[PDB]
Order: sequence, then structure tokens, then C-alpha cells
Amino acid sequence: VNSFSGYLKLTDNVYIKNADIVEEAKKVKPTVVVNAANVYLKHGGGVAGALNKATNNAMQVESDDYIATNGPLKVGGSCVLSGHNLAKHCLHVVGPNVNKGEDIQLLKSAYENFNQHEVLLAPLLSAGIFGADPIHSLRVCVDTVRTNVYLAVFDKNLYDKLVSSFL
Ligand SMILES: CC(C)OCCn1c(=S)[nH]c(=O)c2[nH]ccc21
Repeated sequence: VNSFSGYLKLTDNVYIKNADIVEEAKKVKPTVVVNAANVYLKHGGGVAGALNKATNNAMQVESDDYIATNGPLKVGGSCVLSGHNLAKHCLHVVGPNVNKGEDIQLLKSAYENFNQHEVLLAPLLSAGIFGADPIHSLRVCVDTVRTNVYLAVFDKNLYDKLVSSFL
């Protein structure tokens, strides 16, 4: 048993809820929250800007030191950093950004990072401002992630679109 509440069960291991990922992290304090990161860990908008804002910019300060030491992530890659006040850890995962022209086939590689963690609170990757189709992102998630994933999909309209169409 875990602390996640109000989720619809899609599969053996994938759950979904109409909830903002920041408010969910603050309530649950999960072991792992996933950030929808870019390769530079520049948290400006979407999930990254909201999580960083909720950490009072401590996520960005930590991320800038990570990049200064290690250089940029790969598209499809990840790193584990602090979860600050939101979670034990933040798994920063880079899905392909369609609005920058990246290979959508890299979305499966992105989701494979989740399999290194037994339980995660996560957005969809590559949807919203990243330019891909969220229905596709949910299908790749279900067909790639084997660990237990709780998908916090921001508002009613995106929640309603994903559930009704789910195969
Ligand atoms: C940044 C990209 C991946 O956004 C996807 C949509 N998204 C989702 S799925 N859950 C949230 O909680 C959330 N907050 C802001 C955006 C957002």
C-alpha cells in the first residue's frame, strides 16, 4: 500500500489522476517526482518552471551546479537530483521536444528511465508545450514503464481526453 489517492487504474502498474503535479507532490511527498526537463536543466515553464517555482528556485540553483560539472543531458536521458520540499528525489527526464524538431522515437528511451525507480509521481513526457500528442505519450508510457507510475495530468480537459480514448 502507498499514499496516492483518487487515481484511476489504467493497467497493472500505471495510474492516472486529474491533479497538478506540484500540489500532488506537496501532499504525498513521494520518493520520486519526475520533472519534464530539458538538456540544460533550465526550468522555465510547464512542469519544470512550476516545480522550480515551488522550490523557491532551489531546484534551478542545484541544476546549474549539476550542468557546470557534468554538461548537458541527452535527449531521452535523465539525472537524479534532490526533490527539495516536494519529494525525496527529483528524476529530471528529457523527452523529445517536437517544437525543437527532436525524434519522437526518443520518447520510449525517456520513459525507460522510470524503470530504475520502484514508484514515481510523473507528468506525461513530450506532451503540452513539448509539442507531441499526449495520447501517444500515455501509450508509450504504458508500453514502456514496468514500475509503478502515478501520472498527475494537470487539469480536467487533459484528464478527460486521455481516459475516454485509452485502449
Ligand atoms: C511540461 C509538459 C510535459 O507538460 C505536460 C502537461 N502537464 C502534465 S501532464 N501534468 C502537470 O502537472 C503539468 N503542469 C504543467 C504542465 C503539466
